[PDB]
Amino acid sequence: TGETIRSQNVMAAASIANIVKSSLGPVGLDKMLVDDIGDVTITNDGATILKLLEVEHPAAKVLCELADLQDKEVGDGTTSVVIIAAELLKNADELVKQKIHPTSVISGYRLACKEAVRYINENLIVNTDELGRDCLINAAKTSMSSKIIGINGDFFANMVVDAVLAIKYTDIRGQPRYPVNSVNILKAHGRSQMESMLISGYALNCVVGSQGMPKRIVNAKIACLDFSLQKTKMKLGVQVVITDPEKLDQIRQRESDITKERIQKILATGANVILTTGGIDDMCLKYFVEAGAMAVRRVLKRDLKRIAKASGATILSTLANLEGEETFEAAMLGQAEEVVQERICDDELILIKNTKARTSASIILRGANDFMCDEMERSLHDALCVVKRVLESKSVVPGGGAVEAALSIYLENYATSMGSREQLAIAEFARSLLVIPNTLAVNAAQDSTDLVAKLRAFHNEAQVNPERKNLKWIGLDLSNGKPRDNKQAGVFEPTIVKVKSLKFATEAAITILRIDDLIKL
Amino acid sequence: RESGRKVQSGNINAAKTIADIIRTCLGPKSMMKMLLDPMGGIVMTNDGNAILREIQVQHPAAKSMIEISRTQDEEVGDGTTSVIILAGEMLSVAEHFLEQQMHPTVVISAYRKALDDMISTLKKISIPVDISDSDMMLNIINSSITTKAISRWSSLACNIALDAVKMVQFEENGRKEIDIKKYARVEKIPGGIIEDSCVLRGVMINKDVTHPRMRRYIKNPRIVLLDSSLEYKKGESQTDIEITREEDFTRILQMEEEYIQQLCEDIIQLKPDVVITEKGISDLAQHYLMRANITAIRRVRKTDNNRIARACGARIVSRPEELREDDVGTGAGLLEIKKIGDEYFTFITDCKDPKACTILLRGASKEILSEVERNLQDAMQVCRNVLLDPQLVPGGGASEMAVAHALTEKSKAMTGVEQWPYRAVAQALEVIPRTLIQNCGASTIRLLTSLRAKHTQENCETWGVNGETGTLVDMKELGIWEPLAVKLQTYKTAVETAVLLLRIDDIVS
Repeated sequence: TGETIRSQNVMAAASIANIVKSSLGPVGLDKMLVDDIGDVTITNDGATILKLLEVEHPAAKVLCELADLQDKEVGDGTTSVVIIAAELLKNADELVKQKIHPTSVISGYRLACKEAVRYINENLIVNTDELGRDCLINAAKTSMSSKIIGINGDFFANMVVDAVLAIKYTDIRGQPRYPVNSVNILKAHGRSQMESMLISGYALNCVVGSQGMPKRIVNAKIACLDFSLQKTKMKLGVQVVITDPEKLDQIRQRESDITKERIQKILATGANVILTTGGIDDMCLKYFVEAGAMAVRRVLKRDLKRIAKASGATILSTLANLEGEETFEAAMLGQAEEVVQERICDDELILIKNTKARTSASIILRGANDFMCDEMERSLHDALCVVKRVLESKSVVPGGGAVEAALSIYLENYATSMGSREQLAIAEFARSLLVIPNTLAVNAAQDSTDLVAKLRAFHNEAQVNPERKNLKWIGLDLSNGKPRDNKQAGVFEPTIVKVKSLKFATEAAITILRIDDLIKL
Repeated sequence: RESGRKVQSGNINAAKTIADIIRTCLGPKSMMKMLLDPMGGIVMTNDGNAILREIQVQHPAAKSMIEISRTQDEEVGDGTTSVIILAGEMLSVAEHFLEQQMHPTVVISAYRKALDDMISTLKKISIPVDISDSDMMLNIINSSITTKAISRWSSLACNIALDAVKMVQFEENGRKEIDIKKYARVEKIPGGIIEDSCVLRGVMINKDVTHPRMRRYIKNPRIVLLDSSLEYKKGESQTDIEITREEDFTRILQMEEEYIQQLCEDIIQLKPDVVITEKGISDLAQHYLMRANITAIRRVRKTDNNRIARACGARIVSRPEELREDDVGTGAGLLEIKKIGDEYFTFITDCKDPKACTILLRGASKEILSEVERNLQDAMQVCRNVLLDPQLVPGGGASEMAVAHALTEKSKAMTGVEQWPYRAVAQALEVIPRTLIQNCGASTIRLLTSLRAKHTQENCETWGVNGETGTLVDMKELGIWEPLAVKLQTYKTAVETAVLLLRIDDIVS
């Protein structure tokens, strides 16, 4: 109890952080997670795992929520904030043991927590774009391997980089913003690995109309169908009379025929082109293309929902018109500026051109083999996700670890200004920062004592900027962990993450401290 | 809850003994470990996958070793022993040193470059095959069967493996990837002989269809696979109220008739006799077809129908309207109820696509057949592995001693701390040669140093020690061969496997 529990508190803070600072980030090492005593799972990034892991200390109890609290918020700081949750504890652990009362400087670390946000003001870059987070190439290239993406590791990036940043794309049913909604996009492995292209609007993942379908219908009024047209058995269809053994078979056949005119009515009513996430039977598809209607079926739900949110407003994904599209009541009108069905990647995809009412884009990545589709997969993800915090946060923190040394000395500057005890509250605070360079040096098999100290030598007075890194701070690496530049290597954050993880770790240390008595009734 | 170096130890620790005792069990020349149950149940096996089991397992990475083992047991099932050797080799050598040299990391990386050099050398060390010449394939199967020392029936099953699996091979992503196995259909049969079996076209339907009213033989009626929805509609298109009374029996059962026929006439539109009815099966459905004198085979699996989807090479049809040959029963095709033994077997042959056969197996009975089938199962897969990979390598130390030089040549040239894995990589090749030197029962250090020289000039391209020839030898003349991938497949695993436990410093519950 007392220290012994607050140590045990501090200990558990250190104890669990042991798992993550090895598991930390994509420098981390994957770790075996037993589910009960018997069922083991393996990742790095404790943020995932500690949620899945049973947290056996009240600290461990008080924490995983907070990382999840951070993790509910944003994936950044999650596996982190538990770090300085542990840091300042061990830091302040002896301070209280020294002369400090746990209340004394703990307000100061908040006052210290503000200096950083006082510094967050002066340190951000509101330009989130032209240099890019993990630069431009470095963003996607890092989440690329080098396979068939590698030669384009720089090239595919600034494509997908400048893609989701801003390109012509329908946001959710065309939201007037940067591509908040990601971007529809394709990795279609084939032809050259260099022929990967952004294309106008949406090259479908679809079953093209096989009935002799028109392979271009200009300015397509669209029915995007999440509804399959198919057929059902009508024991008696249109007419009655049997003048022929033909006429015996026409009745139950006429159910199929009323679609033709209704399609021809639909030719007149709700769509130039039918887009169906479901199947359009060639039987059904017959009723279309003979009217001269492009009718596309089994379209990718991703595509179509993005083509639905491309087309705009009315769509046949809404109401189900039956018997191969019962004639539209014109809640079904979609919008495509034009629709050309263009062979791309040695295959015809119908290429939706933007939208008649909206911009849209699929990018088609052309590799050889899925190994592009496997890599530009996550290359997109990062860049996409990068772009998305780039999208939302224009203000973004320049530098990964070069802030640490600044933020160290930045307060270590303001440290002495207090005098007395909370001069310490500004120090261990600024001390507890450098584990970020540590753990990144650690998990990169590097040593921040060379790296993080090299950090603190970079300054005129203080700032983290890609002005002059010889005389100032900017950026960071993972594989190394030394300051680098923003368009170069040197890392980033968006604007927001800190204050959360800041206040989180700020609050993380304090509260379990307050209790000295675990004991029982 | 487990930690770091101790994990790293327990990695090297467990993965050591994990990699080990079955190497005595390795080789056509082998040493079978005994396995005692706590009750006293005794076991004699060369199979690690088997050996993995009775042994009481605690170390969760050993469980994870069982994983990539089962994962490889899924892939080949052979070399699951051999895959965990090298990870045991890998994890043993570089790890502790290079983690006491402080990293999984350079260890992690260099196995990327451990991998490729051999992957390169593989395409150099493995030579292409005639999958066209099944004899060029047969010797492999002749080789594939005999490490566990089964020849007698397999010598035929060797050929029969070649036959179907090249046919049961039709598969394309457009890059034409062929994994296709489920096309190959095998038959438990009583009577005949292990030396009499065959591969019959389409997919022979053995397991769950003995059904005697399939008729027997279908000359060219169609077989009908129904994702219809043949279920009688008690109303016009729908199912009306049930029959609790006389009035519901007359009106409803009448409309139940039409929907069967109008679909079964759509079935008749493709003109079958045999209709194997899966979705929409109705007591009126077969009865109508039986009234149609269309044998309607019900109480049946769609797995059979998936076998039948590969028996006519067709699909199964949800379309009620206008049922087609190309819809179901693709191609002219056959269906025949055959008695091999006296068991009724539907044979649906002549898939619309060629490369259509499925393996008939006769033993003197099911069991001595199962002797064939189990070994044919190995025989048949090596095919689609040779059919997978049309390159193949002189085995043993030839396979082993080749890359280490280039690898050391790399390490020498690469001269980083990555060189140290390429040193740690170098001789890990030679452990099965040690086992081969176990297999011959000879002096390893010599034969190594001897085979080391055999790669100094010959470059051990075909030259390993083969414990079964006992000696450092050309493995081409000697004829030690496997399709390249299998080598890599064994080789690819252990890299990642080691690299896997190379990541773990933490077990946590």
